Amino acid sequence: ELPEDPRWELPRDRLVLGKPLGQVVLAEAIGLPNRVTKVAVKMLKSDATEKDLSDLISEMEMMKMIGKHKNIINLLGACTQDGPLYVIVEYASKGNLREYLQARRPPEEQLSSKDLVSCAYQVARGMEYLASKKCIHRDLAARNVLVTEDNVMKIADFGLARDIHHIDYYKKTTNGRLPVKWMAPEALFDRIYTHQSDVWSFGVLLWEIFTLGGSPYPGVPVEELFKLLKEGHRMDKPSNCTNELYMMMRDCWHAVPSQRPTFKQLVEDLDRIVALTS
Amino acid sequence: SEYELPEDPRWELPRDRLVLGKPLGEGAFGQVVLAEAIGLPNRVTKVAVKMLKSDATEKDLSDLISEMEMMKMIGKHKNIINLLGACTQDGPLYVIVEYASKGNLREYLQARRQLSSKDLVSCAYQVARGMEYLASKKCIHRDLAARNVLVTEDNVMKIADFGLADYYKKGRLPVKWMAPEALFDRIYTHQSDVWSFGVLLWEIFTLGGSPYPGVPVEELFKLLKEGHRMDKPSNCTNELYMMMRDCWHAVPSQRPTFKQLVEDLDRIVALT
Repeated sequence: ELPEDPRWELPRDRLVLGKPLGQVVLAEAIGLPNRVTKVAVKMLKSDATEKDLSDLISEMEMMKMIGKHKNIINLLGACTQDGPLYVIVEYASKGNLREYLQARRPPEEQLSSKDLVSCAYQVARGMEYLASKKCIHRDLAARNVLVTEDNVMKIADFGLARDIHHIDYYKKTTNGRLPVKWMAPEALFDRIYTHQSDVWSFGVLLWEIFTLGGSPYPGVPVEELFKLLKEGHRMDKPSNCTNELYMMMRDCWHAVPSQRPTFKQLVEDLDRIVALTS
Repeated sequence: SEYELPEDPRWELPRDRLVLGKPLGEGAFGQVVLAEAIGLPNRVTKVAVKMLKSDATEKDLSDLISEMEMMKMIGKHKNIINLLGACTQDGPLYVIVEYASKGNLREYLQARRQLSSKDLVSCAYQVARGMEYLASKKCIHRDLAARNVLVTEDNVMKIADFGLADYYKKGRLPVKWMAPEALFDRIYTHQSDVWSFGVLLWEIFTLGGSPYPGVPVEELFKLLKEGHRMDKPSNCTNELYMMMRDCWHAVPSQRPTFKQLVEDLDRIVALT
């Protein structure tokens, strides 16, 4: 059924499947000849539909088109013949960014201010590459940034298939948060997604970094969030965050999409700030 | 109180010695107007006059009288709105209190978003002192918030509505200042006031910030149960934040007393 692609195919016997990561399982790839590499393997569930199959294929195809970058979860290979489709991608042993930040809050080693700004920089770089490749994430948040054993930030789920005109606004994340809290007003209210709306989301992610995994608008339900947005509300400055970095967040949250900085600009600014950060 | 109220020579002021002025505020069935009092002996003092609205009932009268009497029992203090007199005979009851030209603390703070770090800590010290006094006088405020702290022309903080006789009545929600036991176990104590003071401290350091914006009552209840605490404001020392966190201790007996808070705030103001 699936078309062969010599560019990415890995023999099934080269993939030693292991512990479920989240369907995604950790595995060891032999070769990719006598070396194993820990990798993450994406596959469908037993009750997956043909639509589910198509979405997994689309994501893999999208990853192929987009190409590689140090700050995104990269495609490593695939098992598409005679068996379940396996989409092999990079493994991030330290989990998502939200978790990573929370685990390092003071009463695991505390992150320095430079560490925090560097985290933001890497994310902005991953996004800068994605935007250059014509990709709009649509759900940029710390939950969607994974951290490798070497502390490299990698944007995940950038090629995910999603029907925006079918998003359940009242649906929560696994951690119990509302994804609508990362959406630009034009994406939320008008269903218009752009690189500009991704920048707004990046502003929220910046906030998450400086609050060390903080939850935006705690206790605020969908309906109330709509009202806050309509009224032009902006979250307060996290303590232990410079006015400069807060200004950046506020610029990312400009009501006018055309007035927000681009990821290219953000990368340059963050590059500047990191170097100047203690 | 239908035909005449009891007389108290000690506080009575002749109506001719009081010229009513512009209204300062309307409430449920109460009205407050600015006025000029003469000889509280030929000098005029700008004062605030609390009276009933034309639609008030006997119960409302009882409530205004109970408040005046409480003010009498409590006595005077620099950081509370003090009773200056009353017109109880031959006409509407007027409870004359100190006037605070700079409005409530919330508005005072926002209008100056310019106070120094010492000014902000000083504000908290003054409020805690007013409260330490009220607490020494057995008075439990039950709604201590920046909105209930008035500021005089000389920038003196004065606790208001401490003698006053629906979780969804706002456009902020007062339940957001309530201690858990007071909100859940309807238990009001001097320590529940301490929790409220912590939220007031937060208001001071955010310069009139709105606690829990967009958070409805039901959601607050959930946040409270989860042990959720508001984040440390920017431009707030970890010490002052720990004080807030202290005031927000789940066990009321573990929260500091206003006497402690006054001592600490006295110390911090100096080191600021």
